[PDB]
Amino acid sequence: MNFPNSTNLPRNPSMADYEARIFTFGTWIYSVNKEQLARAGFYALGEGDKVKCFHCGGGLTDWKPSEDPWEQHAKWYPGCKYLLEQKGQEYINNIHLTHSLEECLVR
Ligand SMILES: C[C@@H]1CN(CC(=O)N2CC(C)(C)c3ncc(Cc4ccc(F)cc4)cc32)[C@@H](CN2Cc3ccccc3C2=O)CN1
Ligand code: NA
Ligand SMILES: [Zn+2]
Repeated sequence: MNFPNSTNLPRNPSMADYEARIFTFGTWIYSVNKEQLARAGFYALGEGDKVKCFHCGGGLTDWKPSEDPWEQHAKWYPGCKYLLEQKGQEYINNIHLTHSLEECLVR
C-alpha cells in the first residue's frame, strides 16, 4: 500500500499522455465517463472501475454517477502535483472545505 507521490515528477510517466491513459479503459461500462477520468490524470487497471493517477499513483474505485473525477482526486490525493498544476490550490481548498461541510450536515 504505497505512500502517495507528492513530488513534481510523475510516478508513472508511461501514462503521462491523455491518449495513453484513454487506451487503458477499452469499452467502459461504468457510470463515470473515461474521457473525464483521463483528463483528471486517471487510467484504468482493467479490474472493475479501479483507476490510478499517473502522477501521484493514487487509486480510486466504485464510481457513483454523482462522483466527479477531479473532486475525488482532490479529496483522497490532496498532495498530487498534477492536481495542483491543473486545478490550483483554491479549487483544492473549496473541494476540501466542501467535503468536510458535507459531513457536518449529516452529523
Ligand atoms: C470514486 C470514489 C472513491 N472512493 C474512495 C476510494 O475508492 N478509495 C479511498 C481510499 C484512498 C482509502 C482507497 N484505498 C484503496 C482503494 C482500492 C483501490 C486499490 C488500487 C487501485 F488502483 C484503485 C483502488 C480505494 C480507495 C470510493 C469509496 N471507497 C471504495 C474503497 C475500496 C477500498 C478501500 C476503500 C474504499 C473507499 O473508501 C467511492 N467512489
Ligand atoms: Na477494459
Ligand atoms: Zn494524482
